[PDB]
Amino acid sequence: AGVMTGAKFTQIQFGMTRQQVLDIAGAENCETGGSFGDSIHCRGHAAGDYYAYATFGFTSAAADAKVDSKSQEKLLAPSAPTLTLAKFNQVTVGMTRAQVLATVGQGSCTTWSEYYPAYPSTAGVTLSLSCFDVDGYSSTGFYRGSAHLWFTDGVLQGKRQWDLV
Amino acid sequence: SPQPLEQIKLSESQLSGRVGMIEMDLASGRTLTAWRADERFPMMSTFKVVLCGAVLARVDAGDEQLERKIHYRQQDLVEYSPVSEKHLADGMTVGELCAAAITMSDNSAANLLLATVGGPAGLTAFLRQIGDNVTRLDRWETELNEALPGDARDTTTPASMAATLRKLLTSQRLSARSQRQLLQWMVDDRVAGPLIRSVLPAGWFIADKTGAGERGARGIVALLGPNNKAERIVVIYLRDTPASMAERNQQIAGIGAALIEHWQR
Repeated sequence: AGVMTGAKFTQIQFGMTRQQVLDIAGAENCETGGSFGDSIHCRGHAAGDYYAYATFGFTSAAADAKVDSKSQEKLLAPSAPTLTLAKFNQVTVGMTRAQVLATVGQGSCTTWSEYYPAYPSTAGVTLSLSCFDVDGYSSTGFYRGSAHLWFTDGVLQGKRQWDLV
Repeated sequence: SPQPLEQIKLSESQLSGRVGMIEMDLASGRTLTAWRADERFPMMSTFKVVLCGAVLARVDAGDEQLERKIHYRQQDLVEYSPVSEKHLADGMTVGELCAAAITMSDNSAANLLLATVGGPAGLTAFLRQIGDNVTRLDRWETELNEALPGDARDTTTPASMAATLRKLLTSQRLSARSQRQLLQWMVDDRVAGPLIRSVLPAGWFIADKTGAGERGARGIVALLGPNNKAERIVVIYLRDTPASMAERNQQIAGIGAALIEHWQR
């Protein structure tokens, strides 16, 4: 079974029911209600002063509601991180996702959150990426050089960085 | 088994690190045991108890409401923000933000709250106002966790933190209602399992807040006591060690276990 993992995160899909999510994640790893409202929040291994985790949001509180949002921290590692301060400074609001990735490096980013507020329509889709310099990613501690890049409808709306170069 | 200071010397030798500890009687404020209690240590997330103390002081003064809804933005989100990320689309109340900051160490929640008290400088001004001339916050989340050696930014001393916790939770500086709320958030801490809670005997009270940083930094501030009543404040900080998280946790829990074993010795 195990705790929440990157593999489980990838297997969980938009359009799934709460039961499908629980069956994949392992219900012993997950919680709902309280701080998390009608979302399902699932813990991975301890990291920093919290845990690696995923949070899955649903179209409503109904039993047949479907996953319309997927978020995670420290479950997914970047495939080839090459972000720098210079590259980050070249990123501009208004860029498409493809333009941003060409600027920061195609393997520099992971998906922090992705939400379809009009599911099953893609209208208003919001996407948040976490992007990393070469030794920036950490699954168990604190990042050493990262950026947050966020999009609506595939167009960059803002950017923020910590400790680049 | 070992006496508290014996255990701390063992832990420093084993970790190649530096421990700071104070145990203080809650009623009298007397220091019962201390180690490196005048050296500075990074506070990490332990500062969030002081932060919500400052927030509650504003509530008491009628300048803030726990029910006030804060609507925030993607720009506000930082590393380790499970609750605030979930609520991005709808916002969170001030009280919900304090609950997340304290019980889950939510970092964006802490930044949002910091803005309401005038930022790190504003929180440091609050500390000076309550008579703490040592503790200082200089940076926001997440840089405050860097724990660079010799860096005074975002540090406290075990003695100053214990005294400040005593002031917030038991003096006339916060209302009874606010003191109960601050303590309740600490009782409800969800991320402190591996530390003092792992060695706390049945029937004891605990309310705590933990912290983790870079470069081995780890810490806990706690109120605990037998017969399900708070009796003492315990502060334990660790800095400057290459040891793994498991080891850091085990050593803090061991120092806690020595304090508990030698509670009346």
